[PDB]
Amino acid sequence: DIQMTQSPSSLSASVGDRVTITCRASQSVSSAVAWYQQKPGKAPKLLIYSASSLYSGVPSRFSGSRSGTDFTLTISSLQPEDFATYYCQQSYSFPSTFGQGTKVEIKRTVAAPSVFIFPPSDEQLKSGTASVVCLLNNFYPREAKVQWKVDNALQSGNSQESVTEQDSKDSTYSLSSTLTLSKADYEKHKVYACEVTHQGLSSPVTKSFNRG
Amino acid sequence: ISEVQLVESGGGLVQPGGSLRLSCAASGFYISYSSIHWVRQAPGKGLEWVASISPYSGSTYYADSVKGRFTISADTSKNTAYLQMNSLRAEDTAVYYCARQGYRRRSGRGFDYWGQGTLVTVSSASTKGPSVFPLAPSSKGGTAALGCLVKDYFPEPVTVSWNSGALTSGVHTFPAVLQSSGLYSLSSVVTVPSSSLGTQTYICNVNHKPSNTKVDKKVEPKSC
RNA sequence: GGAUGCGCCUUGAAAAGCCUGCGAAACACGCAGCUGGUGAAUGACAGCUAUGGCGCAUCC
Ligand SMILES: CN1/C(=C/c2sc3ccccc3[n+]2CCCS(=O)(=O)O)Oc2ccccc21
Repeated sequence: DIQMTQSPSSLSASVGDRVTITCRASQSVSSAVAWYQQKPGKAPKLLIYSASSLYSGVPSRFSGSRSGTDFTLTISSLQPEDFATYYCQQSYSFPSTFGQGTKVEIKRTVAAPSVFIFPPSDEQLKSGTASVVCLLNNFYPREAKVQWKVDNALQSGNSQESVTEQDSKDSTYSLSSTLTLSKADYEKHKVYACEVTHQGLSSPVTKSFNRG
Repeated sequence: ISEVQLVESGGGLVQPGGSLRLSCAASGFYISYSSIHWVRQAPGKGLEWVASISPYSGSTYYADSVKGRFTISADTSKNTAYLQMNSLRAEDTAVYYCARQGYRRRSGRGFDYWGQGTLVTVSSASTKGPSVFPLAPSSKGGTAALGCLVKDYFPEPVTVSWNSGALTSGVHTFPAVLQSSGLYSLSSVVTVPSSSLGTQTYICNVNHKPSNTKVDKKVEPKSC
């Protein structure tokens, strides 16, 4: 089987940067190589075919090049909507094989999150569980620390986080942290707080509410 | 006119060891004169080519990880390609895409059209619909945030829209998380102007197809 | 929508094999002719006729 290996596997570049992604075939493939762009959860979109031909409708900042068994996708000047995973593919011999993908992230300036806290609904409380949600909206970089406190005691092991894909216009992230408690435990305590630490904040930001 | 389209169907939850077939219904071209490929993507992982069928001859090709268990075929009368999967294993769980290899003259051997993709989950677990709870805006950056929590469903996916699709600005629908219960949950939030909380209505439309759950939950502030 | 005009593609290489262009065309199937060039085993072709397409420009 022919193997395709891209380098790097992930990269972060600023708007306007020249980005180059490389892909190496283990055996000869004679420029039967295509490049695709894939947004998260969406079908891939063809960018380059026959190693170096720009597909109809693809912006001119994308180009492809061949040198022996090494193939290069170039983005001449990176745009915020170019955040994606890029894949090479050989179609010289069956079975066809894709590269492992290179994830391209847009590096931007630091942006501090806006923090919101959400108590459980009475509707959910009827069910015996309470979910407390903390929202971190429109921040950069991705790294952030969310700490839950219940009556000033630090929580551990009872929260989970999810983070959106990078925004296509402002390159920021949003993050949710969900604290899961039994109704019993929720009703035993008063102050529910999420404390957020992030590069864009001079000191941690705490959002809280009092049950009832 | 007939625009080129690939519409996949047949995805869902299936027990291991069984059989499941995916369909790829083509519009706008004659499927037996084109090359059709199946490509899959396990959650969080890379694209994996799975199989293909050649124009005019109908010759079929398969990846080793799949050969002998899957069969790709085409039906001219239905203009539809198929991926028959047998002896399903957990490693087969993935979003499956069908794709058309384009016209040599215009795009070489690149895949120029793709289906929307459909999730096949190979699991022994059972189907559970979600509960939808409001995330109410608070009484206190100039704007307000609100949302809905979609908790305890299986398998993926769920779709969420706001105001039947009229509200898209400021919406963030987070990736689902797998809870320790083995069920999924996710939140969808949107930021809106505080001044409009009394006037504008905000409804979160949640659809979980594998359980025929359609919910519309209004989100208003608490009286307090 | 109608006229005209321009351009382009409609292979190349031959015993075999391999490579390659076109035909919706990776395997299987199909691809007429002329002049020159090339090949002592080498894709290396140039300009065209014919037949099928495709794009651009002018004009009513
Ligand atoms: C058959 N054969 C061969 C013939 C050759 S070499 C050559 C070189 C210059 C001019 C003519 C020419 N010719 C014949 C032309 C007839 S034609 O093919 O044009 O009809 O050379 C071979 C070398 C190895 C194995 C078989 C071989």
